[PDB]
Amino acid sequence: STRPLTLSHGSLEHVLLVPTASFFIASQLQEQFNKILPEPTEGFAADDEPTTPAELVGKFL
Amino acid sequence: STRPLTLSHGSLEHVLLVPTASFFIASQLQEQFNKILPEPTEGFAADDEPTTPAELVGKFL
Repeated sequence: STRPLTLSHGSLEHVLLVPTASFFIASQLQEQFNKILPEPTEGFAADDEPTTPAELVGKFL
Repeated sequence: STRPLTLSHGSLEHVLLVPTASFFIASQLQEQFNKILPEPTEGFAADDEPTTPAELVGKFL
């Protein structure tokens, strides 16, 4: 019994498979994480932001 | 333990229920399929493209 969570920023995203036992924890991290990083701009050249989906998971971790 | 894949083109899409055991195969088909067909144009009258979600699954098959 899993549940999808989409860690996303601009035009790239990663689908995270979150167990439903602890989703109320992970979904509140999703909102708190998606506000500190600035506004997306084509090329994603801003060093605070990820350029690739691999970097976005890194920024979350 | 299933996983959503969205076969999509323009304004119509079908959600495909892919088992997670073989998703690395199916997700690479999704990228290779979504590049050979041309750019969407309202009415979807182009014969290379689908007009209906039924045709889009047909084009994939």
